[PDB]
Amino acid sequence: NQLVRKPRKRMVDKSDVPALQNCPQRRGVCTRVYTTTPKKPNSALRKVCRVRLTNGFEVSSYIGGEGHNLQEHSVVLIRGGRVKDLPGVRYHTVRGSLDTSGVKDRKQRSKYG
Amino acid sequence: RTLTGRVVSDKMDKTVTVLIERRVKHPIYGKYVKRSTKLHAHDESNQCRIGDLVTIRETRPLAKTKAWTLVDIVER
Amino acid sequence: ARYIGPKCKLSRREGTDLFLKSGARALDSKCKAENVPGQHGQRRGRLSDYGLQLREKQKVRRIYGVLERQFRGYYQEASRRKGSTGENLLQLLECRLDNVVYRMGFGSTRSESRQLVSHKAITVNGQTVNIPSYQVKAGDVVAVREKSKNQLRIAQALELCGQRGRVEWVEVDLDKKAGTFKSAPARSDLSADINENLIVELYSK
Amino acid sequence: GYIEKLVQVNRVAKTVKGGRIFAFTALTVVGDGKGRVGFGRGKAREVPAAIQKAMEAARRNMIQVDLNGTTLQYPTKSAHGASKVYMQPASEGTGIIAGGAMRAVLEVAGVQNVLAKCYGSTNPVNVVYATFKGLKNMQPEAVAAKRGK
Amino acid sequence: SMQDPLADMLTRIRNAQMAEKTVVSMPSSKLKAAVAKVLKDEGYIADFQISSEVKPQLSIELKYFEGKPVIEEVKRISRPGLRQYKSVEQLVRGGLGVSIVSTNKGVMTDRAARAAGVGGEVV
Amino acid sequence: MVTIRLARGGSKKRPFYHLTVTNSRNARDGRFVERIGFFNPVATGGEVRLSVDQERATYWLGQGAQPSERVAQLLKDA
RNA sequence: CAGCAGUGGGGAAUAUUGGACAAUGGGCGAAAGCCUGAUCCAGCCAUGCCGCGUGUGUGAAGAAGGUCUUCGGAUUGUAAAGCA
RNA sequence: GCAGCCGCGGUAAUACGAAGGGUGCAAGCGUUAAUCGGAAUUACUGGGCGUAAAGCGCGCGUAGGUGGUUCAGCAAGUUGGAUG
Repeated sequence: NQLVRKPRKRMVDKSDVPALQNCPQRRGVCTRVYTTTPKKPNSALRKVCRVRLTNGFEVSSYIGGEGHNLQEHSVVLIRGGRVKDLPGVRYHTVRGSLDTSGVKDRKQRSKYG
Repeated sequence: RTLTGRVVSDKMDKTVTVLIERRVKHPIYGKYVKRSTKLHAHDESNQCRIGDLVTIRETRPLAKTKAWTLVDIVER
Repeated sequence: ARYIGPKCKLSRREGTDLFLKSGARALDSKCKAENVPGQHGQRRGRLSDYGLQLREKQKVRRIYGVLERQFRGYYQEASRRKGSTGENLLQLLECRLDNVVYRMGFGSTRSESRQLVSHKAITVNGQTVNIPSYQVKAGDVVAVREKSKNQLRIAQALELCGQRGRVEWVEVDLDKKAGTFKSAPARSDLSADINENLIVELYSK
Repeated sequence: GYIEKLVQVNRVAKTVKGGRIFAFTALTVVGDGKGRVGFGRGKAREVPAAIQKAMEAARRNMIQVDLNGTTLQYPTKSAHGASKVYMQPASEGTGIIAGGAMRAVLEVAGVQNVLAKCYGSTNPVNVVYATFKGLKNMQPEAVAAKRGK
Repeated sequence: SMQDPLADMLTRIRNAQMAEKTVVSMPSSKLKAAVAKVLKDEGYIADFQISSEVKPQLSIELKYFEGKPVIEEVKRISRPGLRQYKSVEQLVRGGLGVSIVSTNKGVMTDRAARAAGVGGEVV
Repeated sequence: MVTIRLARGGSKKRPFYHLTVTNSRNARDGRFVERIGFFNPVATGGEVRLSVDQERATYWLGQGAQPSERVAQLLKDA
């Protein structure tokens, strides 16, 4: 009777990947490439790329190589996925629309001897 | 062939307005709720009164928004 | 899809024979066997449920030669048919055409009963079936096509019919090399090393 | 009971002047596959000395479960604390489609057609009491209503 | 106000099965307090004896069926929306003593053709 | 014209027809009035070749429906 | 071209400026037929889904190459290079 | 440098990057995105509100929701069957 006069409304769940609006990947251009420091238990010098996505959105993506060359105006593809240490990043630069290099041998996303 | 309602308006010339109450079951909670229909009928003898219990059948549309007619006054 | 490669390294794992070998003998002597496959298998521990549920699915699946694409569909046609899905899983693996060429005995083991049906040597009812998944029906001939009869490893494979034990749900005329799939087995005609219901235990986790 | 079965083992602790003194707690079910089940809790400083005490206390406090023969008797519901347990019968080909702490108690009672589900709390020491009270409180023919049905 | 009288039967019964009270008296009404006849035909006997002239109070003679009572859970009533108007989709708990039914013609359970109402189980 | 014609079911190189009664203005795979029985050009043992249900084909030929030219040369198989 | 094929463009991303009216439609015709990018078909693409494909029911000859000493042992553990 | 969570890494690293050697599942295999499930985490089935979130500061009252008991009629809800 209380349920009949207003029913139970379900709560919507927002995306935790706001940019790339329901897309798997979405390319942008690197605004700035830099390093920032992890959250309190961890310590490293981890390479980020602030990218301006082609939606007009402007997010920070992670570069998960063992050394990269995204040189300050590159044309990366990003994909979803948070990096728990870096506070306020939500994306990964995929490794293979620009550069892949190294040894990796325990691969993707990699190179192929 | 027949609906049965209480007259809720008389104020139009040759037109009466009935409320037809039906108790439908709620589609998800199952409570039987009252649920209303406010039709316009045609009383050409202009003789139904506010509060009459009348019977109406369906005819061809006599005006815009008026496509039921008066059959028979049940009680008063 | 087929598993190919090393078949010595298969049988250490689960434990038994599993009949995946090369000639006229038995199980386990010339490949120095007492131990485990793995990175170091010289000390053990914890032989319990989930990893033994996954031994039990993967012991059956290396006898018969399915991959898990076909094998999970065999779980479907067990749970679709009525009653005793653990035995339904094994009757479906025993009506299989390269399995029956083994169970008739015209083939050496299943992985040369797979490769013998596939090169169009087996006929079922006067035709050619070369799918090693063709489910055979109760009362089908499973004969041999008359271009592969004088190739001697067909006949040389017929001798462990007597030495592996009689299967005793076929009959097989060795003169024309023509079997008859008499009926499907039930779960007393199958070996007891397998635990039929521990694959049903490995379904919803 | 001879088909014993451990459910959960927990490393619990206590603080003194020196620091955390530890003790292990094991919850273990003991049955016979025919309608006899107890459950037992025990504590010790070492793991197997506490499992033994959980075996020991589960061989006393056992209960005759009035089953129908490989299924439950009727769809039932029980609850101890915030843990709530629904159990029913199944037909003949089903197994134990319950899970966790209800899977052990409804294995060593010799039922194998359950279709049980637990709501509320999933803490296994109260899920075990809540399965134990559903099983202790059934009766197929021991209705005292003086009828044949 | 008091505006569900046969859930007041099933509660006066239940609270006295929860005590060890011998008799429950209550000022209840016609055929849906011959719910009490159904409940103590299929079940047991009572005297049950609706007995006055102008305050006709009925007196269930509850009895205690060896050790602990046979009413474990009763209520399951409808009053608004809480409800059974079924067409057989009605209760089957053990398939036993099933569920009092309260509608158009006669209070019964599970024997004739169909037509549900409401009540609740002996056990 | 109301017409009686064949509709393609089946698959690639394995045709299968339906003997629909349609509007002759509709598409040949949708919106029929009835289906009187099938026709199967790649039938083999156990599969019928036509099931052409001559009590409703008599109704529609009574109502003035046109067989096409193959449906006309498949009601000559009676 | 919000007909078919194809372009530039956007984008994470989605094909061939193909063949034939032979079938089943549809359109005119009295018919012959003439039309039909409907359709039936061929291209391309693991995009799905299903099936299939990579010789022996054996034997130390325990080759090397890969090792640790558990310096004998574990490791390729009823394998090959021969074959009917 | 890893990582979906717990978290790993500060000198013997089963968590990072490797030939001593293999568990998957296979013309696939992985990770992104989305969808429902597990979620009894919007609870109709099927939840809560002393202290965890949650009883309006309290009245009075309009719509509404609901309503004691008996006999009768009625037949809208209810129920059964038939037909479309």
